[PDB]
Amino acid sequence: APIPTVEEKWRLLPAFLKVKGLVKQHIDSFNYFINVEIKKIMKANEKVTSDADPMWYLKYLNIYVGLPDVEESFNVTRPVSPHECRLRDMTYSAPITVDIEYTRGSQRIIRNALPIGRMPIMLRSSNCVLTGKTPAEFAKLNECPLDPGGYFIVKGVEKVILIQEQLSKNRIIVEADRKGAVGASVTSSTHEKKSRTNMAVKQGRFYLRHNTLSEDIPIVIIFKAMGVESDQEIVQMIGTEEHVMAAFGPSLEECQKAQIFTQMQALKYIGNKVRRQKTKIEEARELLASTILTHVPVKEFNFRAKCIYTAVMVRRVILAQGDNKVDDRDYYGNKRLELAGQLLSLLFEDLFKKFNSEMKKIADQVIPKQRAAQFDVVKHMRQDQITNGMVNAISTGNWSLKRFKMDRQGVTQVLSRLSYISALGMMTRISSQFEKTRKVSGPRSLQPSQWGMLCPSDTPEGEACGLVKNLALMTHITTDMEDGPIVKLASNLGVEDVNLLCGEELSYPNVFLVFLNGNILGVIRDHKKLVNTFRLMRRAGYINEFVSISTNLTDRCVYISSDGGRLCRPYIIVKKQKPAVTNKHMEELAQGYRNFEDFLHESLVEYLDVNEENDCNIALYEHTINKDTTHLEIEPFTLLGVCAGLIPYPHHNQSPRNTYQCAMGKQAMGTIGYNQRNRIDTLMYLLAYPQKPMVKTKTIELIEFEKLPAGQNATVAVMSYSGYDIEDALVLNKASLDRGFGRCLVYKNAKCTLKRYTNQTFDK
Amino acid sequence: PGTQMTLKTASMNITLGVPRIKEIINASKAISTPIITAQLDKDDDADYARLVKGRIEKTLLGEISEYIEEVFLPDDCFILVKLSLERIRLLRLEVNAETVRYSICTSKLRVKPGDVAVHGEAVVCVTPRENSKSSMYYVLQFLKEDLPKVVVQGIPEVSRAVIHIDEQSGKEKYKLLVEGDNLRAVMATHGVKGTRTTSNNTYEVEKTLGIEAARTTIINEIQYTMVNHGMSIDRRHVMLLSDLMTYKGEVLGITRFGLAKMKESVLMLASFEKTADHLFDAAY
Amino acid sequence: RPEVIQSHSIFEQGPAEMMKKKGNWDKTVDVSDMGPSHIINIKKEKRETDEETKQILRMLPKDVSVAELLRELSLTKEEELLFLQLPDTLPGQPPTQDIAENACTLADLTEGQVGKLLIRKSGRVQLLLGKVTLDVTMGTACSFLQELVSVGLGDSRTGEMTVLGHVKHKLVCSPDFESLLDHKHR
Amino acid sequence: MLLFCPGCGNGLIVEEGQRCHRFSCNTCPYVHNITRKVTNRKYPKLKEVDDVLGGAAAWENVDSTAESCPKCEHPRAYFMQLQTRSADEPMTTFYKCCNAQCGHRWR
Amino acid sequence: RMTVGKLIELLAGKAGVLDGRFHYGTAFGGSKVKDVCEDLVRHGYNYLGKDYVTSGITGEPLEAYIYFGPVYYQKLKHMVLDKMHARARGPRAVLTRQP
Amino acid sequence: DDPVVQEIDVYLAKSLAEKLYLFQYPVRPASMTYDDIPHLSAKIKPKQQKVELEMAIDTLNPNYCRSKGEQIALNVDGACADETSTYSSKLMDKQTFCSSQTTSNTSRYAAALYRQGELHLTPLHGILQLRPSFSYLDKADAKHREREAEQARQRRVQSYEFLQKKHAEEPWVHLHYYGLRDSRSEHERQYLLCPGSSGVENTELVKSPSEYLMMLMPPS
Amino acid sequence: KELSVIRDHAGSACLRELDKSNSPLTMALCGSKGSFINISQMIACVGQQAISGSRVPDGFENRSLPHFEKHSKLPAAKGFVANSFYSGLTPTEFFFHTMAGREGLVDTAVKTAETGYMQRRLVKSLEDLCSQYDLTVRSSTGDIIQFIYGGDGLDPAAMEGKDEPLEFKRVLDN
Amino acid sequence: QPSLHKLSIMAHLARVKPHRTFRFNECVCTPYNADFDGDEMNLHLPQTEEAKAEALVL
Ligand SMILES: [Mg+2]
Ligand SMILES: [Zn+2]
Ligand SMILES: [Zn+2]
Repeated sequence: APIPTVEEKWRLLPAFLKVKGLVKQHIDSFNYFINVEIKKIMKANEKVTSDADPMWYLKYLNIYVGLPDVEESFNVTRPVSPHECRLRDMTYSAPITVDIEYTRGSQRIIRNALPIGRMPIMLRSSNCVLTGKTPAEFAKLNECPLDPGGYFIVKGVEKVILIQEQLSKNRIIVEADRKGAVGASVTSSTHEKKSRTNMAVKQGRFYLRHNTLSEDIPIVIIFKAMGVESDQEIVQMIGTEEHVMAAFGPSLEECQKAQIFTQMQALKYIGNKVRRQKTKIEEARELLASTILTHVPVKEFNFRAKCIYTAVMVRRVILAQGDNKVDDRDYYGNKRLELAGQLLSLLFEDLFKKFNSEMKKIADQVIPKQRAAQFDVVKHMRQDQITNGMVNAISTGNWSLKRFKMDRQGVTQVLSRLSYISALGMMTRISSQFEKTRKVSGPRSLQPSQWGMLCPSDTPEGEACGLVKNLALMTHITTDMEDGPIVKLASNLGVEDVNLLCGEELSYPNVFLVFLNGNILGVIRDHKKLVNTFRLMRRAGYINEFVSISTNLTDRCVYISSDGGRLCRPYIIVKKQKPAVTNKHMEELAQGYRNFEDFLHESLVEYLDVNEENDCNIALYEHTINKDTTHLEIEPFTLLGVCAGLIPYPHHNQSPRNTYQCAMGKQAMGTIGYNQRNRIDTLMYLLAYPQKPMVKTKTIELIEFEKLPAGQNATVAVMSYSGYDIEDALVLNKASLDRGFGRCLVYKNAKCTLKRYTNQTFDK
Repeated sequence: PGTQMTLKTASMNITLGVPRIKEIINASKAISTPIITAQLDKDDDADYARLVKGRIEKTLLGEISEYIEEVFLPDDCFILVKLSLERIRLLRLEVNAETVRYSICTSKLRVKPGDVAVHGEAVVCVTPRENSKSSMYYVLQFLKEDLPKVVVQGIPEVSRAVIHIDEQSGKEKYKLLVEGDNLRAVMATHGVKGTRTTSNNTYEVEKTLGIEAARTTIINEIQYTMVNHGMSIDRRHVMLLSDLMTYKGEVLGITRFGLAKMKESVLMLASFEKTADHLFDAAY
Repeated sequence: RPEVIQSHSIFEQGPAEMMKKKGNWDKTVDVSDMGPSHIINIKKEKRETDEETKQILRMLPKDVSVAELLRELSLTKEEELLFLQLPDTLPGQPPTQDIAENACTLADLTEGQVGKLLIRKSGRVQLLLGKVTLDVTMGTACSFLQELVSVGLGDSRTGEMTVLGHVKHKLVCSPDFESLLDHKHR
Repeated sequence: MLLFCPGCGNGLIVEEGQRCHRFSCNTCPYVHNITRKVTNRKYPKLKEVDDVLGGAAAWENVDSTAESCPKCEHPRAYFMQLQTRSADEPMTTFYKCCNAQCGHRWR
Repeated sequence: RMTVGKLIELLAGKAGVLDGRFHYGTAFGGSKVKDVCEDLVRHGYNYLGKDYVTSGITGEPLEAYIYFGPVYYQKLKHMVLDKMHARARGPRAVLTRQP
Repeated sequence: DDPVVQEIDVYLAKSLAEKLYLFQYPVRPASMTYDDIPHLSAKIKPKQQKVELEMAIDTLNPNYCRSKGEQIALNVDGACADETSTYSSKLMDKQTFCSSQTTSNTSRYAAALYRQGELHLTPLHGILQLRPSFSYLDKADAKHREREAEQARQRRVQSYEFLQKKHAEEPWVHLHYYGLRDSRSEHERQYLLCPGSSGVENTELVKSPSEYLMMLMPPS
Repeated sequence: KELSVIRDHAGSACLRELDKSNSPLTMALCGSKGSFINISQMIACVGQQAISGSRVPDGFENRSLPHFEKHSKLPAAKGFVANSFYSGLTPTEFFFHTMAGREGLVDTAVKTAETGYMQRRLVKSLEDLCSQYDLTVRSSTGDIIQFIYGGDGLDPAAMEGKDEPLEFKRVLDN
Repeated sequence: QPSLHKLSIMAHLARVKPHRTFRFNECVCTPYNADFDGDEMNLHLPQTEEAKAEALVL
């Protein structure tokens, strides 16, 4: 008997596109920025203190962004549309108002709105003038209803912050060395530090390397430096099997060659190795508790939780040299996508700290010197620093932050307006990390981990084939979570603490670690109970539904990830060979008694991450479900992207032809939008008589390509004619060309500025 | 024809295509996957094949020793190694305990011939001495892991070998593909016909059989790589390329160092790399 | 060193190798029955797996909760010390302890009977601590020494330190989230 | 093998005393006189014999009154037992028959 | 190139203009060939799109049938009037006197 | 299924509620107890618990090397000072254990003296790891090094020197050790029992399953 | 081997039932554009999709996609396609085919920086060589590379035979 | 433009024609590896009679 199919299961996709995916990724990141992260940066820098003349301070109370404005010549302001900002070649910005509390002799002096700078507002975000409006009210603003939004406007050009792809920080990566060695490393990044530690086996003895230390030091010296001195506890934390000890032997035999037996002696040994930026012991103790493996916390200089972590690193090196199961940089569970919010956070943080430092410098110069009368800092808020910083970093494309050592170039691109699909396609690119170093042919290939997260067909052809990729139709990038209740749920579920044991329990066959974004929460027996109970607490809504949990049965670690920037994707839950979505549910969706979030909370749809779908068994169609299924694919045509959605019958072609079509579909002359006659752009191609396609995909109906199309239905004979059509050439018709086929208008621009000089003389 | 090669292709993986032509004309001393094709005189039986195969393939002491043990006695401490002479008899080797005595004392921590005994026909003890150079008398742990990694029989540079068979109906003979980079040793073992064996690595043939055999090796190897991809080059072109590399007695590259030895020029090399040091030294 | 080593077709006898190997190390100088030569049987060196400490001698599977309590009840009538981890909040009120729905530890409970440990059929061990049923599972089994000591500071500057016994096993108590959610779904 | 001091848990080294060889700590007085034979066996992995026995090898395990092979019911077959890994493995039994107009491989 | 999707797009568009529908060419689904064959045969065209076609040059009919149908062509931006370029002699650089 | 066996009542005791600790030795197996070794001194601080023990090792046993013991005793202390010393005699007799604290809150761990069908809980006041200390080599190198030869806002709470100074101010407490074999351990072991009836209904632990799931999982 | 037998027998079955005056068959017989592999691949059965000369490597933990059981080595689960281009690929087969196609695309992207640098080195090394009037090939300084060009002294651009200057049987029939 | 072998540059005898594209015979597509899909090809007009003659003969 055939399993009965839910035939209207397709509707879960247009209901999904109302909320998430299809440039709403950028908008939900920028809303997160201007609603929590600017307050968090203000909380991290809430009080400045001048060095000379203390007990005088500036205290920021709260910060705001508000609606966009414009500054004019006669000190008059008026709210603005985006289209006026496109025409007049200005930047569509809103002023940052912050309320301060400070001292002028009188100890409590307050203000409620002190404007310090202008944030560029991304279109259709929470502060933009466009959102929530009806298609009758976009006419009075001269803005297209189908213009996707998510691009800034700075100095009249439309700029898009591209989705940057990174390697996931704070995670143990076992890689091969150039000369045949196998070493591990973790780029330990928190908000206050980024540094890469290592682990090298260059003689059969485990050396640790770091940018701080002048020379690599052996690992057992470091274990003795971190408050565990007995060699038995070290080898217990490493492992109790025979060949682990046999591989670790010459590292023990090194530490008995020198006289390192006491923690003070080991810290003295390290204190000679430190590059000097109490000199011996404190510069090694603060180095261990602040810079080597900095993503692991030290409470009261209790180094136990860092000893366990570096023992896990050395155990993975030893078990990796036995059988070469190294990890790869290309698995997309280990990637994280950095959206527009997580670059504007860094930019605003660096600019705000330079603002506070410049203000503290001016305050330190002017207080002890000029006059006994207490000045105010309100006369010293030069807004040009914040405004020029934000605008130059968006409009130029380089993010040189010396605080964070980030020197990325070419983040922003001018939004290409050749057609509608060009705009909608550049709003979903993912620029890769390497950015054309050399032809490595490792990350350029299509890995199978990109199933349903990224587009298999759409990639550029040329020098960048495979680096620039495009998001799929039905994906979602997570934001940062609160990190709170995951720990409290994990502690109640039988996770014993790591401090209540020696390392011998780490090498048992029944004991799995748990991690949380790279930090050990403890150990656990019966991991299946933990994973299933945690998933049933996720589906009921007590945990935020993007928290994924997976199990690595080889390395014996149960990951629980909660950081933001990783790719999730909805599925239909299958419980004992039946789908959880019944026809009554899709009928209630088609009538309007429920929406997609109510599918999330009734345990019908859940978001798998890439790491979590490593363990799930996904069935594509209903007739593939067997006894070991957990999730059902919602719609399999959402495997392909947006630009591959133009193709009719793409599963009949040879796959290079789909990539050539994904390149050529961004260049098709069409119609930009309904505002295309009020719009002065640099180079705009229109088609005189566009037509909607005769064989259309469902993607065309979703992204509304049939409302403003690009191309004309042509009566095509397929025959050989007159030999002028040899290598891909095609013969047209003269009468069709005369009656209007392929007629196209080309609009160009010519601008002239008439500036007033510093002298009172003007161009004329 | 490098543009027409799509890097297209049961064991012995060889690099073909553009990287093989690049490895040939660079004339580097060590190439990835060298393969020595050896010929056997008595090409009839696999029993004759596996004898010389064991004579040239590297076999480790741990691969024949059934157990290697550290024994502590009250009067002495030593490392007893019992050889599995059944597996020696089946692998058809010319080794016994006295051969394992001689293979040890070859560059291992300055051990002495008196330090090794030959107690049985199957057992060997190794009594360690103090190293007296940044080590402890408990160096038995170094010897307990290092001693299975010593080689008692075979060529020290050959990683592995494989028997290869022919297909024609009139005959059946066994050639011996050897993945190693010491041609002089493979040519000199008993049972391998040294007058008909070749290589891939041109520098080894230069070191062993002369410059003119290096010229012939470069010709045959470029034309082999070109024929495997279906492209055809007339033999005069690769002949002139091979004569350009070996007209100064030594195989030279097409890299900047060999081009510096062929071309005397200054501005030619200054166009290539090395910002201003060539110009200021040539002025000097 | 003579390099040209000679070999022969003859097959080595198995026992001849066995008895040569035997004669190479079965020799013993144990005749010195003296103080220095003697050795203390309760202070042997520690082989690394702590369950497997005995390398020299005079000549394991994992238990479950019902098996542990079955041994401790029927197999021996001797009392035994366990060490159990509880969840962070117990389903109770602090009685007149000046409150806000905080944690309710054992330090806010009174003496007396506080619950009933129900061992069900076939391995399932529940800790009925009221209306709600906690679940009991065997934790990570320690093998090193755990001493259960008492410290009583009866005088201001000096006091009594007393060991009550050795702790062998560990329990873990964890809530039943499946039952707590199947009472009222969300 | 690593052995550790019951007192301080540093790694022991072997040295020689006035009556015996001793395990001794480097950092505390603990010493342990080696009174009797103590050993530690590695048992490494031997070579694969699958292609070594194929093709009329020098086998010898055949004996008088040996069983006939089960298919042909003739004693025209060799049989052998070998360890495939280290000598702690229980020896496996295998046999191959080679007769006129009859080639087979069995276990 | 094995673009059989163009051969099905042509057929399904031809079967769509004859009775006012839009057929779907959705990935991993969409309207099959067996439906649009019957939709063409209901209107009097061939069930495979090939048509009897008369040559305009000679007036005589053609030996093989010809495959007509409406395919969605789209004009790309690379036009020859923007790419045709020539230089006889003109402006040179000031520093290196070359064009 | 029905709970056919072992309806074990779980009782709660509070007499040793502030006294009971749990020591664990990370480097010593289960068979090698400390029931025979004589204990010399026990040092403790009640707040910021940091227990330090000293255990005596005998000398006339064969496992003691006097040729090294004389040398290490000469290395640590002075040759003829004998006023203040880490060792009374001329040989290394004492062995010092120093602790490190595992967790801050120990409210969620409780010992369970199981008896003939009944179970007695008792809350723990602390869990400590006792490791053997290597302070004597540092005192030896100290004796060797003495034998050879309107301010800005600061942060002392997050440094090492102030933390050692803050822990040094609490005075030590000396303790009389009592072994397992002594009668006093059997005398104080009955303080883990609680005098109570067989069946008494609890007036506490009355909160419903829904209140418990709401209680451990609070709304954000 | 068994999957190559499936593809080759499906090709030898699809070619036998085509009529003559079939357009892909005529374009493959005259060799103008295409081959029999393409006709078999878009009528009968698209073959094994081989990435770097092997089947699809596991991109997850011991499986290629989540849509298959762990540690399976079935034909459908490691890259083999059963459908033609006529009946259309299923989604897993489509993704494996795209994995096999992006290798060709990325090889064509590598090819320029892979081959142009080699040719630039060969040009800078070889460009001085010239064939003198006494039929020697001398370098820039005048040292002899070859005494006669290629042994015979003949141009590769004028070879009527297989690397030989004539083919006598054809000239005699002429 | 990507000049692989020496027949990526040859000399033709020009003829002028009205439309705006370089139009050569399709039998010459194999030396250039041209494909008529928007490909561009450069033109070079020699300015000296010796350059004309060497182009025309060689
Ligand atoms: Mg082209
Ligand atoms: Zn010791
Ligand atoms: Zn037989």
